[PDB]
Amino acid sequence: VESFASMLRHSPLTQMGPAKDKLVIGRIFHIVENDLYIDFGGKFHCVCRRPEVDGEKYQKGTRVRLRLLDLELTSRFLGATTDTTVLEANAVLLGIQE
Amino acid sequence: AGSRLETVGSIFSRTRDLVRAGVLKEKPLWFDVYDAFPPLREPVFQRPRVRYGKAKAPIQDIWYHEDRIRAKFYSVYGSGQRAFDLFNPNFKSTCQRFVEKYTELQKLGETDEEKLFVETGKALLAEGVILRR
Amino acid sequence: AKHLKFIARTVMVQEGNVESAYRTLNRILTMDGLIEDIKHRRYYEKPCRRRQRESYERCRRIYNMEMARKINFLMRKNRADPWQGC
Amino acid sequence: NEDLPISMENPYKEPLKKCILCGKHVDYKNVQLLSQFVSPFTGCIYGRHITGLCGKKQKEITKAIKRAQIMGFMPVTYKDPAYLKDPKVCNIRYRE
Amino acid sequence: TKFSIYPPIPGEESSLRWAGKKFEEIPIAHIKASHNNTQIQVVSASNEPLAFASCGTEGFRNAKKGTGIAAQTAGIAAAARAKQKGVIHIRVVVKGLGPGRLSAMHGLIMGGLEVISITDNTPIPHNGCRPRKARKL
RNA sequence: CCCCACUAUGCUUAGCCCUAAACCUCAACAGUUAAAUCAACAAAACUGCUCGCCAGAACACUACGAGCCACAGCUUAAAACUCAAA
Ligand code: FES
Ligand SMILES: [K+]
Ligand SMILES: [Mg+2]
Ligand SMILES: [Mg+2]
Ligand SMILES: [Mg+2]
Ligand SMILES: [Mg+2]
Ligand SMILES: [Mg+2]
Repeated sequence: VESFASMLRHSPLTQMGPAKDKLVIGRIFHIVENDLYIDFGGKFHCVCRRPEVDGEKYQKGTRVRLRLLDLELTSRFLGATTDTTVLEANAVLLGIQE
Repeated sequence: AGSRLETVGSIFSRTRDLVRAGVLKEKPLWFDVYDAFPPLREPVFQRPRVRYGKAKAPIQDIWYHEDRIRAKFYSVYGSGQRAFDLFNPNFKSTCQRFVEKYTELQKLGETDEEKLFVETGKALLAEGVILRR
Repeated sequence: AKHLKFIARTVMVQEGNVESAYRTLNRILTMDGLIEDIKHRRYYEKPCRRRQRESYERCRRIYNMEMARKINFLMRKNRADPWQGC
Repeated sequence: NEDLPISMENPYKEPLKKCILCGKHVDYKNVQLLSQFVSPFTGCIYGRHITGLCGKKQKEITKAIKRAQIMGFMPVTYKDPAYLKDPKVCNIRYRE
Repeated sequence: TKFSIYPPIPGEESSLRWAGKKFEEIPIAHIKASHNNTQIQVVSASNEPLAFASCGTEGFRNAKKGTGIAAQTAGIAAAARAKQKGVIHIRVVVKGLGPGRLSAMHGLIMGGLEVISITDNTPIPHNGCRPRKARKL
C-alpha cells in the first residue's frame, strides 16, 4: 500500500520545487466579464485579465500557459500576529496551449 | 436545557454531569453515539498562546535528497521551457527525468557530484532531450 | 567663497524659457533639502525639539509606507463579484 | 520508510542580495567613484534610499567623501563637472 | 545637439555663444531678495558695476518694499540702466527666499534683458552662527 | 508678548559647585513560554537569587542634628497640631 509520504514525495507539485517563474498549464473554470479564473493544480486559483490579442479564444475550459509567481499571496502587516491572505495565487497569462 | 458554559469542560462532560445530577430528564439524541464512538480529542476550549523566547513550532521543512540535484539543475539549465501539467498524477518534467537518471547513475557508479551531473547531461542529450545551459 | 562660481545650483535656460528654468531650479533646491534647511535656519531649533521632530517624521513615514503597502496588497480583491447572488 | 523527509538546509535558498559596491574598496582618492553619490548641483551626499548602498558601504562612502573634501581632493558645494557624464547609479530624477 | 542644463566649464571649450561672447564673459545680475526689500545689481564679467536698483531706490517705503510689484519695478529700472550700457544677455544669481525672488527677474526680462542661466547662491551655513530665538507671537 | 541695541552667560585654561521629567518613569544576574495569560493602563506573563527601598494624607525636596570648597547652597531627614480620607 502506498503511504502518504510516498505520494507527497512523488507528487508533481512537490517535484516542481519553488514556484517562482515556473511555466504551468491552467484551465479556465469561471469568467466574469474580462476576469478569467484559472486553476493550475494548486490550492488556489489565479485571476487574470483577458488579453487584448485573441481574447475571444479564452473561454471556460480553455487550457492556458501561466508563469507562476506565488502559490498564495500573503503578507504580515504592522501590529498583526498572523499573515493576511487574499486566497489567490499570482501568475502571468502567457497564451493558449496549442 | 443544558449549560451554556462553552469554556468549561466539553459538551459531553456538561451533558453527562447535568444528566446524572437530574437537571436534564433525558439524554440528548447524540449522547449515546458520542459515548459509543468518542472523538480522538475531547473538545475542550483552550486559548491559543503566542510563543516567546526560544519556544518554536515543531513543524519541520520537507526536504529530499533529489531536491539538491533539482536546485543545481534549476540553477544551471534553468526552468524548462516545457510547461508543468500538475493535473496529471504522473507528470514527468525534464528536471525529474534528470533526477532519475542521476540517481540511476549514482546507484550504478561512483559518487562524484560534478561527474554525475556532466555524465547525466551527456546521457539526456544522447536520448534526445534539448538542454540549454 | 573659495569655490568656482557658476557651477553650483546653476541651470541653463532653453529657448528663452526662463520660467521653466526657475521652476527646475526650485525643484532641485527642494529635492536636495536646501529650501527646508534655509527655512528652518531662520530661527534656532532647540536640540530636544529637533530630535522630537526627526523621530516624528521618521515614524510618520514608516507608518504611511506600511499603510500604503497594506492598501495596495488588499486592492487586488477589489474586482467584480464572481459569486453574485450566492 | 525511505520516502520520509530528511533534515536539510534549504537547497533553493537564493544568494543574499548584494549592493553594487560590495567586495570593492572605497578610497578617498577615488574622486570619480565618490562623485557618483553626491548631488550634481549642491554636492550634498545622497542618502541610502537614493544610493541603494548598504549601511557599511554608505558609511564608508560618507567618510571617504568627507576626507577627500577636507584634504583638497573633492569640491564640497558641487560635483566636479568632469564627472557629470559618468554612469548614473542613484535613484533620483530632477526631470532636468 | 542635446541641450545641457549644466553651465559650460571655462576650461572645457564649448560652442555656446551669445552675441559672439562666451559664457564666462556675460554680465551678471545679482539679485538679493530679502524679507522686506530687494536689491538688483548688474555687473560685468570682470566685476564692474553697470547698474543698481532696489525697491527702496524706486520710491517704495516700509512694507510696500517687500512686494512683488516693487521688485518688478526695481528689475525694470536696473534693466533700463543696464541697457544704457550695452547689456543684452545676463546670468542671474539669486540670493535669498524673499517675495521679490521671481518678480525681480520678471522685471529684468520685461526691461529688455535676456536671461541665459539662473544661479542660486543663498547663504546656507553648515551650522555656523547660531540663529536668533523663535518669536513667541 | 513684537522691533532695535547691549551685558552676565554659552567658548578656552586651572579650580569649585554635585542638581534635572539625570525617564525605557522597567534594580543587577540566571532561567521559562507552560499554566487561569492577565485588576486597569503602560511595555506579553512569570520563576530563581541578591542588594537597595516602601508601610494613610499633609505638615515636609520642611525644622533640628551631622557632613560637605557649597554660606539665600547640597545630602540625610523628623516630631507636634489636623483629617477620614488622600
Ligand atoms: S551589501 Fe555587502 S558590503 Fe554592502
Ligand atoms: K523620558
Ligand atoms: Mg537624558
Ligand atoms: Mg544594584
Ligand atoms: Mg543600591
Ligand atoms: Mg505618611
Ligand atoms: Mg534642606
